Amino acid sequence: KVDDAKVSPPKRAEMKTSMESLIHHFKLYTEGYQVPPGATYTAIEAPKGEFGVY
Amino acid sequence: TRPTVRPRNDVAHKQLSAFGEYVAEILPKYVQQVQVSCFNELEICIHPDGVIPVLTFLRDHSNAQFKSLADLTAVDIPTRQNRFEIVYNLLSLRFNSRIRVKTYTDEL
Amino acid sequence: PLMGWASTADPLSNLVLTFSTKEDAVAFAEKNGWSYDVEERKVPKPKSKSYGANFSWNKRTRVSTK
Amino acid sequence: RFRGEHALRRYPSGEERCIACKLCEAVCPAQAITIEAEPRADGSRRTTRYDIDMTKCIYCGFCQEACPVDAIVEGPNFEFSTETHEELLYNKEKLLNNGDKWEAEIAANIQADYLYR
Amino acid sequence: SNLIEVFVDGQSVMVEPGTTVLQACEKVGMQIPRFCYHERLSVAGNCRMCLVEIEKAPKVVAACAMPVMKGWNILTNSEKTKKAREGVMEFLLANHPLDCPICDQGGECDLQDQSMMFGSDRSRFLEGKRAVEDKNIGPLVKTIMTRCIQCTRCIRFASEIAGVDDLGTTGRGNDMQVGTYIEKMFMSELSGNIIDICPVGALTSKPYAFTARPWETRKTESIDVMDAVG
Amino acid sequence: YSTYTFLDLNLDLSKFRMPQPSSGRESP
Amino acid sequence: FGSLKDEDRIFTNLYGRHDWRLKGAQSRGDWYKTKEILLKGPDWILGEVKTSGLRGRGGAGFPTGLKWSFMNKPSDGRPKYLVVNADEGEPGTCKDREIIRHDPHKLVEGCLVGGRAMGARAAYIYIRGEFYNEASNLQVAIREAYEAGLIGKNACGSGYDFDVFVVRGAGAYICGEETALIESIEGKQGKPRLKPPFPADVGVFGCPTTVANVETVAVSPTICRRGGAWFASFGRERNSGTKLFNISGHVNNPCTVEEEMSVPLKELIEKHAGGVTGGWDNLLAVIPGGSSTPLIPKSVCETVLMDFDALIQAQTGLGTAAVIVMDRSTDIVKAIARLIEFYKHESCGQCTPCREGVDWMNKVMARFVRGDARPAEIDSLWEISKQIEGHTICALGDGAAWPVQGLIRHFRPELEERMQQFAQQHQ
Amino acid sequence: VHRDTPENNPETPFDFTPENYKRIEAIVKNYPEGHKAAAVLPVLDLAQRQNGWLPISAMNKVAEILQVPPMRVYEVATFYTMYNRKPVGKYHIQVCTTTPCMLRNSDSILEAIQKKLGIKVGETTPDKLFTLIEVECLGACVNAPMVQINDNYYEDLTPKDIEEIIDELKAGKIPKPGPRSGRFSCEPAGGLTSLTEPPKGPGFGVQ
Ligand SMILES: Cc1cc2nc3c(=O)[nH]c(=O)nc-3n(C[C@H](O)[C@H](O)[C@H](O)COP(=O)(O)O)c2cc1C
Ligand code: SF4
Ligand code: SF4
Ligand code: SF4
Ligand code: SF4
Ligand code: SF4
Ligand code: FES
Ligand code: FES
Repeated sequence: KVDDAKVSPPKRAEMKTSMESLIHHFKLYTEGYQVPPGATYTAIEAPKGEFGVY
Repeated sequence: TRPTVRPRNDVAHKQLSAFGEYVAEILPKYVQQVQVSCFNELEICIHPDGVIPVLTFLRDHSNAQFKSLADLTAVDIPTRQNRFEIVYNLLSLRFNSRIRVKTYTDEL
Repeated sequence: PLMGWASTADPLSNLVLTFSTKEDAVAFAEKNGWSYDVEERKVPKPKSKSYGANFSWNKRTRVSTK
Repeated sequence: RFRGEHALRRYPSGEERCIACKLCEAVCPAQAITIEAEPRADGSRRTTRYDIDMTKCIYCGFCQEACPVDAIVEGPNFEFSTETHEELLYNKEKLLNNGDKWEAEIAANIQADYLYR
Repeated sequence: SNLIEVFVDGQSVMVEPGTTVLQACEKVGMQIPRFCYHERLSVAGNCRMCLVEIEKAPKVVAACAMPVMKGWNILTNSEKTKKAREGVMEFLLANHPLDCPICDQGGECDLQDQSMMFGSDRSRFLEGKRAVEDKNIGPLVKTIMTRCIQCTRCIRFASEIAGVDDLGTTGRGNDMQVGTYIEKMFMSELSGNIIDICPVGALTSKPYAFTARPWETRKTESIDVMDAVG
Repeated sequence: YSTYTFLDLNLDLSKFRMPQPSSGRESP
Repeated sequence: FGSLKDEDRIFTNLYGRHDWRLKGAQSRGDWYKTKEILLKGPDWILGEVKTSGLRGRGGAGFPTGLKWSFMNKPSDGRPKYLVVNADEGEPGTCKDREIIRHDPHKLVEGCLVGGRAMGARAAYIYIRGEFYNEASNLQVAIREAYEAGLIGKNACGSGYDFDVFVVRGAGAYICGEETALIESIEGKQGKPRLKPPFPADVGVFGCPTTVANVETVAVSPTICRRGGAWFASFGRERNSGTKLFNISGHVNNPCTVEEEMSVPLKELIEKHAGGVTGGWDNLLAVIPGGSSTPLIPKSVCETVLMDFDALIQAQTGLGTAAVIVMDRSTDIVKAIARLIEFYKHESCGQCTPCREGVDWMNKVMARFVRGDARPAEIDSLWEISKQIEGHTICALGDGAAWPVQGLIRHFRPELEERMQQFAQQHQ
Repeated sequence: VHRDTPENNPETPFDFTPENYKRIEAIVKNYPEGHKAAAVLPVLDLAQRQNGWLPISAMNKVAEILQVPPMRVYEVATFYTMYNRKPVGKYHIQVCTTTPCMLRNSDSILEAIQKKLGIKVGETTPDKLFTLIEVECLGACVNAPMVQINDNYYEDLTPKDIEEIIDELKAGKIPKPGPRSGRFSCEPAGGLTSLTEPPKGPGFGVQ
């Protein structure tokens, strides 16, 4: 997982001892992340063509 | 800053800065805003009268081919006094670059 | 009447739009043409607060138990 | 780690491991779960109604991993195929029966696999 | 006439001679993290969670309670502010139980809507967590004083508006509780209104207590008719 | 060297002369 | 500095220890020129202490000649008071209960003289309740002179003559800081204010006051009397005068000590009279102050004099003037860990930096004394000490970082060998 | 320990002596009126002097004297250390342990009190009156680990004093309120004399 924990959830053996882990396990499951504004586009090589997201 | 943070480069941030500088210099009848996206992409705002020519300028040229239309889309936006947002998107197959054409509009 | 699910008609029932201002608020209820009623924005008193006024010689604001 | 029929575990000698903390219902993408709690008379809070559709259930594994107290578990038995749509709606007191028909099956699975997650 | 031109974040704004850094920075549209400060109460400095790094100074001050002198450079986002907010709000989240499955302010509490946005990323304690005991006040206010960030906001309520002077601050150091020392019940009009004031899940509602989490309700404004003023 | 006998300290001669008090008011 | 002295003589600012401690007739030193001193105006005394520039013996700089003249509003409509400390809160100080032991007549000499500079109305002195026999003789020492018509309410010869009102705390906190004393002089719980509201000579009891120490006002008669061209006697041009010391810890005679500015501690601590531990080839690990100063090994501090900037040339200066050592038998980590244990039992409890930051450390400082599992917690324990400076209100936040922050310095194999022993024992 | 009252004696009662009421007159005369309003630090401590340990009914009494709310008094009595709410003994002994007193050989003035006495450490005696606590920060660490009593202090401690002060108070003697040995006047001992004289020409105040 990405380490900085505002994006990944923590381990199950981590949200069960410490205090700072629930507040980022609970609230990362009531609401989601917070992502900055602005559009984007990308493309990968899907095995028949592309696959793009705007 | 650290690991797990995206490394940028100033190469494409300077070239795509410098390239589309003169797409507003040589057609200043239609292009009314150009801004550079921080992730090395280009947006160019175009009055809806210039829907055909600024494509047609791009469509064939020696310096900017952009011969593949990847994605035409459309976004609606209330509170804009002109609702929608038509967004064109093109691909320079000779050059490996992207530019988006954002033309506002209305219903009628 | 099989579970207790609060089922319904009234197909609008879940629509919030976010407008930027009053000037472009009412400019959408007319273009589609339905009635409306407008509330007001309320911003509070400015106001006058000053720590250090909690200790007086003859005034009444003097706090304790802190 | 297979996904399948649902269950609700309980502690050594029974406590109905659920605590109605309302997370397994907030990350169902398909809005299947329907919980309505009440302060039970002893003082500890529990559910009253618990409802899982087995048709809107898109089989994520998002209930299985959102739970803090480790209760609701996607149990490893694909035995299904009832004949009426009136039946696949689950109540609370189906799931416990369906969750105590085995726990020798489930607790052999989770002890093998909790070390990764 | 009668104002000081003070520069917030390198941008001018004109405030009265005698406001705070809190209100002046709230004029250009910023919210410093607040705990020990509600508007309709008095002002205390006992949590130290607004820490602005004022420019051209070695020290760090509280923006809750200080005047604003001749035009400073109120520098909110720096590399010394953000080392303080992250450091204060690891302290109080140590001596604290591990609820939010069952604590009833699981939707709004401000140890939770700070600690994603401001504040730290992980914990280092790693064992401890003192545990005081609860009691009763009335059949309106469920009281779990384990939770208790000890912000002294409910206590300044009673000495203020609801003039029953009943609550206090009892103890020294880490060993202190909040509630009434004798077993006196605290009940008047406006007695159940403290459960909005209480910024964490210590004071919570008795009849509502265990029914529903607050991201599901449908807020529709209305006016109540049991009384004269509405 | 005496646990009691504080009236020798407190109110023996410090009651005759306080002095005065006037001490202001501050009612409040 | 001059000639590296700081001697000890009989021409001092103290009267005498063994001569007579009871009431008396104020033989030679006390009440020598009584009414002629306060016959002049305040500006004769305002700035008169600049001949010394007496820094103040409370535990900081900010010279006491400056706080009385400057930062002193003239008048609006409200009275003024004086608050003289007498509480000794730094452990092993003993600078008080020796001034009150044998020379109590000197404190009322400059009480009325010092209050003329401010023009205050009454005088509130504050003694710890625990010192009860000495404070009992203090009120007796009032009636010896004050009752005899020498002071108050117009005595002598001036319209300015007033009283001294003695109070007691119980077990309080307000030693180490002001603005908790002017709160505990009221009746509230003594959980202190912010120190700059409007600081202590703007918002006070009901009306602005001053806060001074015992020998901040006990030297004020004779410093206005002897003055000079003597008030700069020893040390450099930074500090000037003579200050009271004390010798504690390991000594043949731990005793009271009197000297002047900037004496080297190698010849000062060994003198008066025995240095019974290892004077050399043992450790002789020394602490400069009472509690606001961390450890120093046998390095340059023995060559360093007792100037204010001499210890500020080192990592930490101190104004408590208390000397404690531990050469051979004492464990280094064991002694200072019971000084962090001290702060848990005095601290106020208002601010979340101090409360629940000290107890973060006191739980884990007791682990290091034991000797336990894996290190690199030390730098984490160093960071927390680096994280209480401007966060708390009073100095006890700042007075709790410093015995940690210097123990982590100066001393590499402190617990790197101790935790190795338990790591070897568990192995 | 805890700081709460599970209703031992709500009405004990504890009223004052008519000798004590006239001493309340002198304290109120000191403070300026209006902001006088709290003389609670000598007034509540005078109630400790009559009783010895003050119950909850004593705390309710002084509120009616000074017209304060009662919670203003329950608060203040539970902050300061010297006040006592649990029952106490006749001789409340204090062994002043700190860092320099630890360095000044508190180790033998530690236990071997219990080998001398026969009680639990830090604990009251099982019978009546010996109650042992330990305190910090009272004056001299230049002395030995000194032992304070309720009216005085015992400088220059030693196990022989442990063999004396514990022993002589069980019979009820006064074991030397001061330094039992060494210097009686706390002198530099090699700097003590310093040629006692009048202080070298008073009269520099010409200026
Ligand atoms: C560690 C420490 C201990 C202190 N102990 C005392 C004390 O025991 N008694 C006292 O009056 N002031 C003590 N102070 C300082 C108080 O703040 C001081 O009395 C007050 O600021 C007045 O200082 P002044 O002497 O310049 O007037 C202490 C300060 C520190 C940092
Ligand atoms: S299993 Fe977990 S999420 Fe589901 S109701 Fe029980 S406590 Fe709440
Ligand atoms: S498997 Fe997924 S969709 Fe189905 S009930 Fe569980 S969380 Fe909801
Ligand atoms: S009830 Fe808890 S959160 Fe509210 S003011 Fe008191 S201690 Fe703070
Ligand atoms: S009060 Fe704060 S810490 Fe406690 S359960 Fe609620 S959100 Fe968590
Ligand atoms: S240092 Fe902290 S605990 Fe001590 S008085 Fe200041 S704010 Fe209170
Ligand atoms: S943050 Fe509330 S006290 Fe400063
Ligand atoms: S601290 Fe124990 S005697 Fe000074």
